[PDB]
Amino acid sequence: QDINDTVRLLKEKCLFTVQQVTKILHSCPSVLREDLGQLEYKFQYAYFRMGIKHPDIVKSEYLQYSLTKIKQRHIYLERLGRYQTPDKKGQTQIPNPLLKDILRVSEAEFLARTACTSVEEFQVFKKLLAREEEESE
Amino acid sequence: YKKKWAATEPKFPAVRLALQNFDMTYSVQFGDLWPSIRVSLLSEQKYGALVNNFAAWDHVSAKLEQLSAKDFVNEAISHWENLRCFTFDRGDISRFPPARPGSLGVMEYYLMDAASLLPVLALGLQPGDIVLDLCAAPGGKTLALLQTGCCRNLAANDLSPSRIARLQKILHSYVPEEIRDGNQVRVTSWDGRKWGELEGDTYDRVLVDVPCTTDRHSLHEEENNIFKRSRKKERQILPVLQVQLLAAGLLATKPGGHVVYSTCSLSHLQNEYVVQGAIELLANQYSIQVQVEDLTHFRRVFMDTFCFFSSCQVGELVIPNLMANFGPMYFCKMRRLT
Amino acid sequence: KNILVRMVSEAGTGFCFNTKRNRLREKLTLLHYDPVVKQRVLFVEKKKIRSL
Amino acid sequence: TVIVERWWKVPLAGEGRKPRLHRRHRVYKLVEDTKHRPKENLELILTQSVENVGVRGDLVSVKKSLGRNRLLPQGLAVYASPENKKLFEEEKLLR
Amino acid sequence: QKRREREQHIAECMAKMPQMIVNWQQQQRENWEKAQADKER
Amino acid sequence: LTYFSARKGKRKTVKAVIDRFLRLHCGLWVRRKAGYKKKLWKKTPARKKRLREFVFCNKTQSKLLDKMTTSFWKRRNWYVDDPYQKYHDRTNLKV
RNA sequence: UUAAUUUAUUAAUGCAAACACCUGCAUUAAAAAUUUCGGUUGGGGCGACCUCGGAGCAGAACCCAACCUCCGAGCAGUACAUGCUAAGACUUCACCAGUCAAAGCGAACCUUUGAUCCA
RNA sequence: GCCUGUUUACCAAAAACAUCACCUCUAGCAUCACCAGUAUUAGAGGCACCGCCU
RNA sequence: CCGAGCCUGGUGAUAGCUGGUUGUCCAAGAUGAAUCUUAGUUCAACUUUAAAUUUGCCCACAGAACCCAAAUCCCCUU
Ligand SMILES: [Mg+2]
Ligand SMILES: [Mg+2]
Ligand SMILES: [Mg+2]
Ligand SMILES: [Mg+2]
Ligand SMILES: [Mg+2]
Ligand SMILES: [Mg+2]
Ligand SMILES: [Mg+2]
Ligand SMILES: [Mg+2]
Ligand SMILES: [Mg+2]
Ligand SMILES: [Mg+2]
Repeated sequence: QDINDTVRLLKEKCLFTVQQVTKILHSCPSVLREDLGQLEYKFQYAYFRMGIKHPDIVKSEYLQYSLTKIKQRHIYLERLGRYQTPDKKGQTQIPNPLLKDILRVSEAEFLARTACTSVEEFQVFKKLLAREEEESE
Repeated sequence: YKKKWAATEPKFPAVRLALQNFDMTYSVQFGDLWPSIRVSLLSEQKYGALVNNFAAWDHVSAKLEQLSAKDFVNEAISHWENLRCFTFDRGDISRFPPARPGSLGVMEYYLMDAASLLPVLALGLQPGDIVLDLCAAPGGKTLALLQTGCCRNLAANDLSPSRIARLQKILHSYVPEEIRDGNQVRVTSWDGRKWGELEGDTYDRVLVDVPCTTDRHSLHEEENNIFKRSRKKERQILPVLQVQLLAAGLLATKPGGHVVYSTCSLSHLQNEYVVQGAIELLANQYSIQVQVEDLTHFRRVFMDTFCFFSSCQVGELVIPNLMANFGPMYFCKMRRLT
Repeated sequence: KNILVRMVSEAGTGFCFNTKRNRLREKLTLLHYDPVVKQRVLFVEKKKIRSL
Repeated sequence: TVIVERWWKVPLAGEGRKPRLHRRHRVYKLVEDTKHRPKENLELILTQSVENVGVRGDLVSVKKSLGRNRLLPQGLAVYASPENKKLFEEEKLLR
Repeated sequence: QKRREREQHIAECMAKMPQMIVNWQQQQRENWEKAQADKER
Repeated sequence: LTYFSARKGKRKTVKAVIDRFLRLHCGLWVRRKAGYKKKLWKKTPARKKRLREFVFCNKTQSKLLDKMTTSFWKRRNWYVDDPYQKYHDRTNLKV
């Protein structure tokens, strides 16, 4: 049942093709461990708030990364103005950084090339965001 | 009325409209500092704690220091040459416990933006100096001025009866009956633009905190957001009101007296053009000369607690930073030479 | 803001009356006239009724 | 069994008259479904030796499923009626 | 029974009441004295 | 209201009136003041006293209530210890 | 349709129930079903307003509109008799509601918002 | 607009619809359609013959 | 006579909307509040009838604010 409902979430409520679902379960089976609801939130974060499409999600294994890390980096970029949610037309004033540049890279290169900020600033932002999530709950 | 239209505007919320305005202006203004300022504005705000000099000041300072906050004000007057505001170290995000009524019956401390205290410390309140607050009635700087000495007289004016009532509330909460009833505190609700005529060359130290775009609160709160599309006309006329209020303050201050123009916005338009236009208008329409006093020493003194934008030629700009989310705050010191 | 609180007689009577006190203020103890006892007695705040 | 209850009370009909029902009296709330009740046991009198229950003539509380599927259909047990109890009582006292 | 339980509880509380009133007033006055001592410093 | 019921052909009573108003036999209607139990903490003592009172109705209000109730509610009731027994009749009324 | 209300019905699951099939109960969907489209103002827009109060129009009892000209408020401070009762009155043009109050009793010696039902 | 075709019987025959071609998605299977079929199959959607460069 | 057929029935659907509402004669009879409300309604005011008993209108003098005109209100007489 757990496997079936994970796959059904990936297909029905996430609109991943069958081949995409096999690719996800092949690259990162940790999705199966990850509980429903949290997985749906992660995918919708990629889709709506981040503006990523299924091909890119699967290509970058976005589902592999943790939601806390994903938020910590994306919200930092967004508030910094280096990342913009694509509009209704799917366009942005400035091209967004690539997901490989956002999540795959380490904190050093992430803050040096994509954000161009300081590690201390990033730590402060991470703590602030943790407090924000705590308050939101 | 024409019901159907070919195209309608996107219908942005006021917060997003303010963000777009800031992105299109402050980005140019600040270059590479704009992303940092933007993230600081969008993140939480760092609140300083101003102890109430009319309460158990030593006990409250001890409690805050136990909470590990330090009085940045204390170790600043030494180099600059009663006010005590405790703030956490750069990078620390620790909050201050909510203020509670003290043993004397007054609130122990006021949680206020530490940036909205530099204008007070730069006005240079000398003992026995008559003080005016032309429009500053959010509390804040006003209460800071009040908690400066027991041998000084201060008047606070603001057109808005609601804001005057707010000042009264904080006064009853913090200022004791002795000082509040005494003439030391004189509150009024009149128009500052005509304050030059109402009183001229009367006050020695003036604080003109003109109504501003209050960028941080504009991004935070949707209610009464100055950047709502309908209220564009008021937004556009804000510079005129700011110039008029600063001119009224410069007229009311005594010859040789001092004024501090204050703003809670990053806009160069509302920061430096306001002061320059006020100087020009008040030197032509009134033939009164005003000199802008340097605060570079003040900048260096408070560099540790605040980050300042240096490119601003006139005045001082506390820009918010993630390490110290205290800004924004623009303040300019002006001495009336005639 | 202020909160409406139920001051309950310390005289053992079931008598209670509602007062208004600041939320940040300490819990209230107040002399008040108890009709049943017919004498001024202490009343202690028991519980917060509402926030106003 | 599904047990239901009218949401709307039916006005009394009388002694010999029959209650008159209306559209609102066809609305029900499920007060209980008996199938979800905790299982009870069946009292049976054994006739043949059966493992882990008894030998013969001893009243036994067996799960209704077992009693109705194995014991009774196969004749290994009989209902604990008063008649069966009496007959097995004479059987016991005749030994 | 309920009436007499109420009556006896009221009697006990009334017996204690003047002492409690005096103690509360004394506590308020001593708090005010402490405030003045703090003002003196 | 219902001037002719579908089952009896009679005039019906608006029970919302019966739940709110007292009829004194002479023809007067008594009522409570609206809001007499609402947010008393913000009402001055005089306002609370005014609100805690039992109040008579207009002539037109009384006529409306008379129309909305049937003759059963407009009869003499000899209750045991009615607090309104004295108020059920008028005295020294000139026109 | 990201309007409101539902999931009866199907499809999934889960829990019981009978030892694949089926019944009941939940959850999520799909499919649908029912129902609504406040008011005043604004021709070249991208809305504003809706309750209460102060000033002028409306000069002198009361009363008087507007897309009319201006301003203000959604409470606080205080105390905790800021209690209870009660003649007689006012009243926002109705009602609802809202005001004032002698005498008396009891302690002492105050200055705006909203009904009913329902909980 | 690839084409021949279709359409608003009764105001529109068209550039609209369909169309071979191509792409995408779904399906591993039998006794009432699909189908007495089985991935070179079937269902659905998009696009538009075709051909050349990016 | 298809943005959802036709017939029968529910059905005398509902309509704050339009139209119509038939003998004679006399008499009295005219310009606020709330409301999913301004094409309506309820209360008031006005209006009609009947009844009770006793003042009603007009109305001079006296009287009705400081701040900063025409008149009005009130009522002995008449
Ligand atoms: Mg009236
Ligand atoms: Mg063609
Ligand atoms: Mg045709
Ligand atoms: Mg044809
Ligand atoms: Mg033709
Ligand atoms: Mg036909
Ligand atoms: Mg009809
Ligand atoms: Mg006539
Ligand atoms: Mg309504
Ligand atoms: Mg209508």
